[PDB]
Amino acid sequence: AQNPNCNIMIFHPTKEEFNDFDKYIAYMESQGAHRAGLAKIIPPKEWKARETYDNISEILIATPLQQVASGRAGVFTQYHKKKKAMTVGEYRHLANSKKYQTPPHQNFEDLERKYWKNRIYNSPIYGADISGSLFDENTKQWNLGHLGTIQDLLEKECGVVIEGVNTPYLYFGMWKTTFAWHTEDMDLYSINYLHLGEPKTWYVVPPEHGQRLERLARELFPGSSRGCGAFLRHKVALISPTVLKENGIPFNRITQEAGEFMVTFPYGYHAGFNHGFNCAEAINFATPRWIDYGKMASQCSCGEARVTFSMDAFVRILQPERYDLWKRGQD
Ligand SMILES: O=C(O)CNC(=O)C(=O)O
Ligand SMILES: [Mg+2]
Ligand code: NI
Ligand SMILES: [Zn+2]
Repeated sequence: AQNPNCNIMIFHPTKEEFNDFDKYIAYMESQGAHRAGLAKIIPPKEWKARETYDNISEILIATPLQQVASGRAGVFTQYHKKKKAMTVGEYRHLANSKKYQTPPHQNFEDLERKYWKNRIYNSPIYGADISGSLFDENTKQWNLGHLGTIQDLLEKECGVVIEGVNTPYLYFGMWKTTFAWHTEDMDLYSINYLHLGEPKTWYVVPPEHGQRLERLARELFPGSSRGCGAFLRHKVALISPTVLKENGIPFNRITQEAGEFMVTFPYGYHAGFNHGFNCAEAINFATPRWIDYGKMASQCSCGEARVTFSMDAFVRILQPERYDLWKRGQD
């Protein structure tokens, strides 16, 4: 078995290997990359996502989210307070202000220490989940707006034609902006490209051990667990590496820098934080190997997780028993 300790693997495809996206994902899995839940892909040196980032300041962040924490430093939830609209140029200036800017630090490890010590005492503002793309239309390789769609994959594998669309999302971050522990909708893959700015640190639990993280989360968030049998779908809970180590949960960590891709694999729980002002683009995707994970994915039916239009068909076709209850949650 390849990669039996479930380490995060880093790949350096050549420009020739960067042509065929599906083939390269299947290659990475042949080497065991999926066992970690997360992989890094460094693009060939010839490749670029677009020519420059000099003209992005007028993108609108219609609903910036202030991430307010509750709990203790290593075990907390966050809620998202909606703020007034602002442009990316306005948000960049805010991220760089004395109130929000990255503190002085020695290296990524010192910054990580500072994040876990101090995150809860601040409420950073995240421009998350903005439909759109920063890939030039002429970028032919690993263009996250030109991937094969999940609906087309389901149709190719299973023969059923379904409604729905699959488009990318932009994320504008600042110091301490946080992504809570989650797997993707329907335990899909994700791919995330860091277009510009400061790094993003990731934590990940191997898919084969995801239920260990879930059992810890039920212990640590006991009211949330009684409220919903899949409350991590709410994407609000944080657990630090120190707490994971104290409870024996297998995980790994890695820092993504500008110009790098990350792939999350089906049922790979992940969480993390931004180091400073940045912009990432991400989208979900599927392969043949995903289908079985989609059939088994948990679902939130309490009403909190409220998701996209396109998830309807995935539930309806892959999980017809759960369909009725899940749809009641969505309505
Ligand atoms: O970058 C972020 O805030 C969160 N991204 C992801 O969870 C992802 O790409 O799957
Ligand atoms: Mg602009
Ligand atoms: Ni994710
Ligand atoms: Zn729920």
